[PDB]
Amino acid sequence: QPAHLCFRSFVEALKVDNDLVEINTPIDPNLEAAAITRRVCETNDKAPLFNNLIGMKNGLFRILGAPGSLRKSSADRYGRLARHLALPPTASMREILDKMLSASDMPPIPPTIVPTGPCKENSLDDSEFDLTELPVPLIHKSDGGKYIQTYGMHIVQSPDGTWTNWSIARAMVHDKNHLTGLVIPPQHIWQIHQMWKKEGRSDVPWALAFGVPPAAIMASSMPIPDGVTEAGYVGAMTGSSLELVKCDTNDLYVPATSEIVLEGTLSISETGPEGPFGEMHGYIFPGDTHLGAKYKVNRITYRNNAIMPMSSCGRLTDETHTMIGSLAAAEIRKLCQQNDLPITDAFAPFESQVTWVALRVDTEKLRAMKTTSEGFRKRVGDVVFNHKAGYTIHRLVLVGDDIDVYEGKDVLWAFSTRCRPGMDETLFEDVRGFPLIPYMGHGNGPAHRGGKVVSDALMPTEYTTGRNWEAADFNQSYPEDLKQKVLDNWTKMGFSHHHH
Amino acid sequence: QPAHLCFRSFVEALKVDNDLVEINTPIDPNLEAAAITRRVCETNDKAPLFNNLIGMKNGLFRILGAPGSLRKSSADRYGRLARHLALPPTASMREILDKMLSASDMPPIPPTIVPTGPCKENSLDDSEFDLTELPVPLIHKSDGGKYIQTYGMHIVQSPDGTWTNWSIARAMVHDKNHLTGLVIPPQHIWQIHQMWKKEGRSDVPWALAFGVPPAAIMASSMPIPDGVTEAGYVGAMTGSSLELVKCDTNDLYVPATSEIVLEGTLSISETGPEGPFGEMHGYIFPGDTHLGAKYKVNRITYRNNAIMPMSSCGRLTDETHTMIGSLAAAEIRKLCQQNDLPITDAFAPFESQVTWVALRVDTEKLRAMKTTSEGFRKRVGDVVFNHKAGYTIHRLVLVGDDIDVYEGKDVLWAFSTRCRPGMDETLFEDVRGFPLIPYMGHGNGPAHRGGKVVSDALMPTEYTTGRNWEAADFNQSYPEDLKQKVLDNWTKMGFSHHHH
Ligand SMILES: Cc1cc2c3c(c1C)C(C)(C)CC=[N+]3c1c([nH]c(=O)[nH]c1=O)N2C[C@H](O)[C@H](O)[C@H](O)COP(=O)(O)O
Ligand SMILES: Cc1cc2c3c(c1C)C(C)(C)CC=[N+]3c1c([nH]c(=O)[nH]c1=O)N2C[C@H](O)[C@H](O)[C@H](O)COP(=O)(O)O
Ligand SMILES: O=C(O)/C(F)=C/c1ccccc1
Ligand SMILES: O=C(O)/C(F)=C/c1ccccc1
Ligand SMILES: [K+]
Ligand SMILES: [K+]
Ligand SMILES: [K+]
Ligand SMILES: [K+]
Ligand SMILES: [Mn+2]
Ligand SMILES: [Mn+2]
Repeated sequence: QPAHLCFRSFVEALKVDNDLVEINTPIDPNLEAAAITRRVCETNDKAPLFNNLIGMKNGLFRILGAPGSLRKSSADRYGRLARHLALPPTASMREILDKMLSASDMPPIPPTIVPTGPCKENSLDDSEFDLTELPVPLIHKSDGGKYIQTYGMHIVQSPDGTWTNWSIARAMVHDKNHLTGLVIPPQHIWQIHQMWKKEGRSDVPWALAFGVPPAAIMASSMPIPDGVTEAGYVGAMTGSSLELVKCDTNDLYVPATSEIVLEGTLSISETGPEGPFGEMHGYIFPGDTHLGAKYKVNRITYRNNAIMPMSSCGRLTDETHTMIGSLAAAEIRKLCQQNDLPITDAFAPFESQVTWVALRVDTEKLRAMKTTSEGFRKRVGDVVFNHKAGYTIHRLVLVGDDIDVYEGKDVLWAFSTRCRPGMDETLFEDVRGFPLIPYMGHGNGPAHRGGKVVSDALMPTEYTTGRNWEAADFNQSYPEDLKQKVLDNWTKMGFSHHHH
Repeated sequence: QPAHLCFRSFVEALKVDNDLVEINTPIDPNLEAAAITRRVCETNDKAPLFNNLIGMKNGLFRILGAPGSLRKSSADRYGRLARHLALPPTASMREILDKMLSASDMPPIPPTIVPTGPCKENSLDDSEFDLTELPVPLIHKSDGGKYIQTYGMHIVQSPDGTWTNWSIARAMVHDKNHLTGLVIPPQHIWQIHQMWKKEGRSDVPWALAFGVPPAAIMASSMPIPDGVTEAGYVGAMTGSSLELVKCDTNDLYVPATSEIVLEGTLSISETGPEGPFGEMHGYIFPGDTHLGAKYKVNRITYRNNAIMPMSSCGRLTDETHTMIGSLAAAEIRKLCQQNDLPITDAFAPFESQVTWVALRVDTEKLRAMKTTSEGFRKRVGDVVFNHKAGYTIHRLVLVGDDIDVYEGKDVLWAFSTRCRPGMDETLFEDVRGFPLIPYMGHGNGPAHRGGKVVSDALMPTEYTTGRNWEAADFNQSYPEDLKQKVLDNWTKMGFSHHHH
């Protein structure tokens, strides 16, 4: 099976890429696996595969850390993401995001049901497993539980059967047969949970599949539209129908090659302690436990020599940055274009802790609009901050065509030099806020409302007659022939490789 | 003479440090010298010494580019600045700024007058020189003149004789015997010019000395207080009285080892076209010429084989960042402390294009103040933005004790995650603004007023009971013994030098 369609093949691909370190000596899931992975993520090192996890039994489980994190070299910086999607390992972020958006104006390719797959190689009924006995990691020293679920896909379906959602949401072990996790608005797992609660008749049928097809975990992390079944979007994106197998205890369908599957129910009535957790913005607030959603696990199925992927998330750079931020930015780009806004590109700078999105404007189109900063900022902010794709993002930075939004240094330059504080900004207090940002949920104002801004880093003539400056840089401040002379004589004179 | 006391010795020091490239083949001052220097500054390469400048004659002049720019290695990143001050080349920014502040609670050490020095080796009277015939550089292709003055020190004295100011302000060749340049409020050259204009009797006696003692050019770039003679501050800082020689045509005194000295007058009445110039924020606005101050040159004296220092300023990183920003931040730190504010450290992040200053707060002291964000931001902003040391700075970011303000990544993390847009900020519209920032002088509002902000990145409990989080990072999320184990086993497991 190809790497983008099968997690076990993905792991092979990382090895072949010389992007994997296999650790075959015993490693403790209590902090050690996650500490190694954290260091990987902070240094852009090779992904760790923990083949000898203390507490591994019944063949459950090995751990792969840092599945979607960055590589050290510039040339293949996003290679691990490219391997989720069948792209060359040198693919740019623009190419990765374009691939993730490609299915948005394609017919879905619905999944294909097959009778069995690797995920059925082993099973444990409700008399045979205990979640508290598995080698579930403690990821950060102050976490309120062992977070089994950091890179699996929750599967829930609307009561009417017409929408099956795949998404990542954290979850931790509660007891032998339950998890607790975050199920919050406006996320699709929450939206579907609310449909079942209003019906009021039963708990939500649920499955959680770990080690799914890489292209599927990417869509799981992207805010594709309400009512759109991720499986068909992934089928369109990859050009192939995904192969799914029915759960044993319910009628949901999971990827045939899933490493590990939990089957059970998400309660419409019960809750339990959840958190705290060391989160995407870089913090944990020890002791901040709150009631979360409660999942009951009835069955486990798994591959021989099952591998659990893990995100050791926090400060830069991990899956919460590379995937949450970039994939939200991609959806925002599309949203803007569909609302007739002249946006060419979007990206969530890592320097902003993925709380900003920079929007590159086609300023020729802007000029034809014959508008102003105040009007245009309001328009952009209303479109984005009133939509679910904008949920995680608190600052939008508008930039002109000279800025490469995928380069944080250039975004920070433009923000700092082209957007006058206050005057060139519009604050939004009556929009949904992201409570996980510390200044929201642990800040001075309402956790769930406001705190958003549109920062206009377009200069005045960009709305009227065109750019009226040149950069004071090597590229723009010197003629072509001179630049080339300097470059050609560089090492000859005494001054100091792409791949590396 | 020591390197910090003599520019010619400084150049030797750079050579000895393997931080200099001598270019002995012909180089054009029309753009080529500056293009090479620009590339140096964008790549943190060795400083270029142009020993064979096209148009060099009467022994005027060689060029040293990038005198105060960064070195590539982390260990000696600020080494060129350390060489201005007799510090080890590994000195930290905190140590450099502490050295520059050290004279602020010392008695001045006034200069010593000597009868002659190297700067008198050669002279040209007003029948013998033509500024338009010298190898003055065109620094950026769109500049409105040849900017002779990018790293010399203007010397003017109050009419009463009691304050002699040394400062850097740009100037370009106007004609054979005049320059034009920026003389703007609240700068000391402007303040002294205004004193002479109110007296109304004569033009201001002036000298411009290039290739001055490095410790003197650093003080020249720092906003030490009104009425304080830089020469005595530099004497206190270095522990030695500076040796000065009288000008030939006026009674001002210049450093004995200055490379090149211009003597003449700054007009109290005349102006001439000045600019545009590719400036510290990274831009030039072609064609934006405005009237500037006009200097008349009566005499030139110079060393044998004179060397003119040059800043090829613009996008990161050059003297306008390393010196303007850092030295303003140092003075702001002191100002805050003198106003009883609990500030330990200050720095202007390069990522902000040195338009921000991050202020590290002693949060124990803050807690004892029993104050709030709104009150404290207003206090800090009133102190800083009402003072000349705050002139260039448009955003202040308050951070707690866990943040190293000298590390831009950590400042950006704290800003993005701890300061709620709008609510945690205070805008200042009734303060002096810095017109050179593009969003000011080429923006949507008044060029000279407002556009400033205090951004509070202190979290709520930092004002009350203390920090209530831990970072989700390797350092803070794992116990000591574990961290050390991981580090000790790092390369053994398969994962990847200080000086480099
Ligand atoms: C990549 C990724 C996405 C996480 C995520 C993580 C990762 C690794 C974790 C597990 C390490 C930490 C927590 N995360 C949550 C999360 N969304 C959410 O609602 N709760 C979560 O607890 N997300 C983001 C969520 O996957 C995206 O917002 C999707 O758009 C949700 O899909 P949906 O649009 O179908 O609702
Ligand atoms: C290091 C440095 C400082 C420049 C400077 C440059 C450099 C290299 C240039 C020459 C490349 C570009 C322009 N600069 C000007 C400038 N200040 C000013 O008033 N006009 C200028 O044109 N400054 C900043 C000025 O030196 C500091 O604000 C001082 O505090 C001024 O001294 P004062 O406090 O005695 O007035
Ligand atoms: O648990 C977290 O660190 C996390 F990022 C949650 C989240 C992300 C995006 C949307 C919603 C919740
Ligand atoms: O010419 C310039 O690029 C410049 F930075 C001028 C300046 C700097 C600080 C204070 C005043 C003017
Ligand atoms: K999704
Ligand atoms: K603007
Ligand atoms: K000065
Ligand atoms: K705050
Ligand atoms: Mn969805
Ligand atoms: Mn001064």
